Amino acid sequence: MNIFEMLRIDEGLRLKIYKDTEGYYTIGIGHLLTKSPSLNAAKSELDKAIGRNTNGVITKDEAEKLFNQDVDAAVRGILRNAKLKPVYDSLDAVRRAAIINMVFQMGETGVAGFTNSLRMLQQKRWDEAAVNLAKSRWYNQTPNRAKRVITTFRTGTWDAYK
Ligand SMILES: [Cl-]
Ligand SMILES: [Cl-]
Repeated sequence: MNIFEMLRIDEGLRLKIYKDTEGYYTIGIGHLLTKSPSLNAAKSELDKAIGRNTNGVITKDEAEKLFNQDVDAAVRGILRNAKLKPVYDSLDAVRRAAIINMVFQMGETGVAGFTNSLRMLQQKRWDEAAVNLAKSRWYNQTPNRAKRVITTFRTGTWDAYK
């Protein structure tokens, strides 16, 4: 298992514009298009992102391409972030995947906002961090996915995904 297969399980794959759990226009593997309510604003962003007139539909290859950019940007954002970098640096490879997953879903700002949990992860207090991570809107809104990520942090194995 690796970051790519992990996120592909959590986000799924859709070739036509859809609405995410929050109601925002998305496509492919969890690629947010816009928070705007306009389907037209969404198609416009889509065509801008792909470099062609898509009419709201893309191919598997195009979806995978957006996905490769997004994971890359996720990793680079963590490494540039003064709050995240130290945490990331301190973790083992499995747990690094867990924080990349959070960033991909909620953005760097969001994760950087989990101050207490980040401090607990850095100190390697696994059980305590898992408990604090669960007291969040994130956990309440997408409990099945949050549980998987949390278990990954608690155990340091890919069990939740097997
Ligand atoms: Cl883009
Ligand atoms: Cl969920």
